[PDB]
Amino acid sequence: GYDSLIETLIKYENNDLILEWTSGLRIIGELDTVFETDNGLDEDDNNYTEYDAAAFKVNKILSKPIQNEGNVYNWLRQEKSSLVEISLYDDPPSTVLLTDGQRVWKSD
Amino acid sequence: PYREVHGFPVKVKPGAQEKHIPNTPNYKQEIANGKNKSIFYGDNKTAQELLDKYAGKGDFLKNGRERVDFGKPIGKYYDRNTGEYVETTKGLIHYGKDGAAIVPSRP
Repeated sequence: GYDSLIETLIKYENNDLILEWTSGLRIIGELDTVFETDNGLDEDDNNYTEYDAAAFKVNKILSKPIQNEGNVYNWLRQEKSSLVEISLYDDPPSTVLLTDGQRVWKSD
Repeated sequence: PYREVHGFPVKVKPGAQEKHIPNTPNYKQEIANGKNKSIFYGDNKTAQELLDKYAGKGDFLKNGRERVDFGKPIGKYYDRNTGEYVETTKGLIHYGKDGAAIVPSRP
């Protein structure tokens, strides 16, 4: 099956979702699609990694992190697109919440 | 003449695209390795025609990764929750220096 984060986003694909980061970034948005991908490295590279990722449509930034160290916020803050890649491989969130506040996924 | 989108050529990278095309060497090696790749309909010419029309016309989610709703079926997505395939109109174009590939994605 899917990893626990991708599984959660698919389970709640019909929900507005709040994603939080340890950095203090908080966004709200909706799942657009899910796709099989990798980290661009050669298949011979010992760091080559395949993973599933979500395309996530950000409808509002609810909290800006006080530092700019995360890849997700560094993409969003340019405003070239409100779609962003979400995965466990690269700059994972710490929590997924429903809009009633219920925590449906938390990082391990 | 190959156009460019954000510095990447709008040209199929054959080996990368073939990982999603049944009966190709690269597809058959993915399946032998225990993967179940989403299926892209047609061949590398189908992929080049879709790239010509849609590359740069979708929404980027990361440098070198663009989601496109193609408005018609382009393949079948492998649903890991069921182990079966679902027809899809959506794809993620993965760009590189040696060309791009269309990865069918979840509808």
